[PDB]
Amino acid sequence: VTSVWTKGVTPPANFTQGEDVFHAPYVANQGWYDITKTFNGKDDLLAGAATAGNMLHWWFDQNKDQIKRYLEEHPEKQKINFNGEQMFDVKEAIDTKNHQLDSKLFEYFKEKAFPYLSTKHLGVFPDHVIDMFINGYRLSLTNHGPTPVKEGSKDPRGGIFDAVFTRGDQSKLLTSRHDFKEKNLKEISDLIKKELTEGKALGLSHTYANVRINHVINLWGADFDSNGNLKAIYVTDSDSNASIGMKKYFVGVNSAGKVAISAKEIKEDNIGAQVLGLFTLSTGQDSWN
Amino acid sequence: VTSVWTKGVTPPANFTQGEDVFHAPYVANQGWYDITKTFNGKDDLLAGAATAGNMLHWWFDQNKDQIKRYLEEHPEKQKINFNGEQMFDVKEAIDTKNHQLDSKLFEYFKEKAFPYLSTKHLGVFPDHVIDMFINGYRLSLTNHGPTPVKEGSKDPRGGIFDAVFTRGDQSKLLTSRHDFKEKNLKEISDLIKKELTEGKALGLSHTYANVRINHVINLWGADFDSNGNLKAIYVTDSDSNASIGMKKYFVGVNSAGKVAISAKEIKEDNIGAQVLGLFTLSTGQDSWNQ
Repeated sequence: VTSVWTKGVTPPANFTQGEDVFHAPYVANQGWYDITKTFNGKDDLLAGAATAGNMLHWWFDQNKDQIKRYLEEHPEKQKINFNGEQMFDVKEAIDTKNHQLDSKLFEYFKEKAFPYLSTKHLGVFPDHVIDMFINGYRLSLTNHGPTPVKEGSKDPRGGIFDAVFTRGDQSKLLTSRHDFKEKNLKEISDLIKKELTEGKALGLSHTYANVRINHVINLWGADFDSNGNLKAIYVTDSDSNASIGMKKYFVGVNSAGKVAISAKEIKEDNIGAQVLGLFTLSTGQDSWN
Repeated sequence: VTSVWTKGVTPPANFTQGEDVFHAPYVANQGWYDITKTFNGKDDLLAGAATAGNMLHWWFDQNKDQIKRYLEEHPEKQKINFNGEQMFDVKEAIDTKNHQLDSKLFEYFKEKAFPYLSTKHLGVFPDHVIDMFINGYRLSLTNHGPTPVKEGSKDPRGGIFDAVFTRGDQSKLLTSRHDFKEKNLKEISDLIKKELTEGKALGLSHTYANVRINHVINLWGADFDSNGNLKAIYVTDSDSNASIGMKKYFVGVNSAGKVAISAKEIKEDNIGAQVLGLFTLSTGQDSWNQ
């Protein structure tokens, strides 16, 4: 078979077979991330923000210099202050980006940005989160669809890099969302391969045992068969115990052609989780000018 | 019968027996306020913040000169900024305090301070709102008790006058909360009568058709019979439309032995709403003098 990995992401080599899943314990500075939930009451339903978080850490690595230069030109942007209190400092985020349980970026997400969502049985989508943090698109909880590419006031909680990535200009939107509900294996496989080779970071949503019946994770790499159809994917899941890390999921189909994923073979008693959607983040590396 | 009115409040003189209630249409600069919900989805469940708002407007009047000097000496406290965006301007609040529907203080509460609450079936208590706005005490949605008089960081949403009214100092807490549990018609009358006499603004909580079966309103005046027993009260209610204004409520023990209030006399066929508690705000102009 053949495989494709997220740009700048080193395939783990510490993969071991456990009781429930084949995984690779987290290793820092390997290109990938694994933000972990503590279910402190604030991040209980924020896997979407956890997924956006992991994609943002990747994004930091990719634009390491592009960012340092950006801040120098706009020192104002480095921090987010609320009537005297410092809510966030991007450099603190970058310095803690490798921390699973206490990265400053996720801390900002659960504590200051989206504190009440978990209490309202509401989650968030990776793209909205990223669009807010970067472009400053005002994140609205009633927006069931993509970010409406328009001009408008910046969201106080984000817009750190909106001096470069503006609102209302399609060439500055660095994210995308795709529906997989009624797609077959070929369709899903092609889209995912394409995105992974265009150097984008990927987020995958699938059915789950939660109120929303939707859970999102990071998809770092994928294996394709001789015909180019998915056989497995490598993911990071914010719901997992920090000690698990990178997870290997099988990718299969049932007699109705629905695509599902699982930590075990899609063997008729275990049906896995049906895939529902895909989100992406491009570095936009050549737009900082 | 003797009546007792809130300090600085002039009794309405335009009461008219309406369809369902005896009320006095709102007139500005009479000392009392009537912030009114628009039910725009954000203020639908913020009766607690509107009551706090009306109390804070009263507080603006009582401490006008002191606030003027305070803002002069602490320029930075006038505005609340969030990463480049202006969330609030106390002077705009003061300038628009007389408005029932679009006062700037209530706009700030429904739009920026407590927007999410009306989508969480959650309400706020008037004392917590005031403690956050004045002292800067962090408002906790889970705290079902009084504001803990302990030190701590300032809530970014308030602390406007915390250079004077600090956190952690019991002499700087200007609010109080009282429960009418296991209390009788006389203990209640005395408390209210007393709070009103001590020059404080009052908030009254009672049973209501909402998730918590608890709705709060402002208690501006109170009539007492020749024996000193509460007979009626004059309140403003953020759930009433803007044309109502000051409402008169009868007070009395219904057939279940509970003290209640109603827009009509308490009878066998009218048990009214059961009172649950009181909230108060003192001017604190003694701390201004320091």
